[PDB]
Amino acid sequence: MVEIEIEGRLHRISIFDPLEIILE
Amino acid sequence: MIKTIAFGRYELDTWYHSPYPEEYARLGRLYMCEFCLKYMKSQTILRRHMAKCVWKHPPGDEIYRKGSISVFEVDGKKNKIYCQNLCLLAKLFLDHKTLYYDVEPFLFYVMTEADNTGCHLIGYFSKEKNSFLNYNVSCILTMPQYMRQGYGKMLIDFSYLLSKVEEKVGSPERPLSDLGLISYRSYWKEVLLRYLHNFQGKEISIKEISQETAVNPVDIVSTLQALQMLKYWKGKHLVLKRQDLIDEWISNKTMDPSCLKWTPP
Ligand SMILES: CC(=O)SCCNC(=O)CCNC(=O)[C@H](O)C(C)(C)COP(=O)(O)OP(=O)(O)OC[C@H]1O[C@@H](n2cnc3c(N)ncnc32)[C@H](O)[C@@H]1OP(=O)(O)O
Ligand SMILES: [Zn+2]
Repeated sequence: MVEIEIEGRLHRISIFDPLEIILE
Repeated sequence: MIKTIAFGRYELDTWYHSPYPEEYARLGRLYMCEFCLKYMKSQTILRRHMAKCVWKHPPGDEIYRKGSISVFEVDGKKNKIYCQNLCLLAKLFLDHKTLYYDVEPFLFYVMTEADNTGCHLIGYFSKEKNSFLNYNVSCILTMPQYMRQGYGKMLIDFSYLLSKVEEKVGSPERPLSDLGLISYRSYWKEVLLRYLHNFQGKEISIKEISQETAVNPVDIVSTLQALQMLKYWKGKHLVLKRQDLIDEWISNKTMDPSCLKWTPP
């Protein structure tokens, strides 16, 4: 886990979970 | 106090005080052998020294060679005096270097450029032999004459290349100077955009990317965010593949891994 900010929001993300690579 | 140093054919302004003996530190100029890094008081002394000095490159072992571009691995226990001179030399261009005197626990990776007089110093990085924090660089520097030509990037790259080959992941020792941060961002962004360009799957873990680049997860996440590539959704995080950026990202200023010949010490 690791913490940061996105679009005015606090977030927390796994470094082991697969993240959907996405486009639009 | 020291404002300038003669280094080979260059005359370089210093940015910072560095703790040379006051015997030397009270002069304005300082005369360095570009090959063994002995410091001297005058041109005429330097000149006699160059007549006696047999060195045409750094001690240690040459573990990278691609034409005129080398890297040498120098052991601070085996070349205590050369490594100290190099730490002193570097403090002239760093705000803060943690260590000067005690170079025993370090390896020094000295990048050079060869011409018909010898292998000239472009820059270096230092590495703890055994870092509790898994830092793969302690201090890194490209010499003033060589700054902004892509060398620092090759150096950084080469640090993570040693990391791959040791099967470790690494990061530079905190804190980063501002030029250090600018340089590591540019590197990391590039590693990331390269990775995604070649990756074809629908998902990755930060860890997979770290295992492949030897870059530290927090450094990856940190760069994704700088790139505004981390998005949020439903209740999960996504990586946004910015093609504008990848195609933005597409002079022999690269480190070629087939030109490494190395066993971890
Ligand atoms: C953990 C540590 O050791 S932190 C301490 C780092 N060391 C220092 O601060 C010592 C002084 N600094 C240095 O020696 C150098 O600035 C280094 C080693 C950090 C970088 O060396 P360079 O050879 O100039 O870097 P290089 O030419 O590869 O460029 C790296 C990137 O930084 C950018 N850059 C370099 N210098 C500057 C600058 N002065 N201003 C803005 N950008 C710069 C370049 O544009 C390039 O990025 P880009 O590709 O995105 O265009
Ligand atoms: Zn010499």
